[PDB]
Amino acid sequence: MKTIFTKKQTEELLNDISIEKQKELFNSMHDFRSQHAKEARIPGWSDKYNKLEKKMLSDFEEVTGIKYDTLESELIWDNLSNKFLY
Ligand SMILES: [Zn+2]
Repeated sequence: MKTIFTKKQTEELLNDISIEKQKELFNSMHDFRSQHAKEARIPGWSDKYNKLEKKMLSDFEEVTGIKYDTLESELIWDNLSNKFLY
């Protein structure tokens, strides 16, 4: 679904935020997404999962200044994962 910012706006933001801050956000997204993959198809959400989720949300807001939402986060993830290698 359409995101709160355009695709072009999101690209241009990621041409402005520093590479080190982008990498920070990539790593916290990567850690969350990996844990989500382990728990996606089974009951419950572990305390570890919740901890990683909360970290990701906090880093998202710190690095981007954008109120967290799942769709704009996805669009940012796709851009970050294209650039960075865990
Ligand atoms: Zn689950």
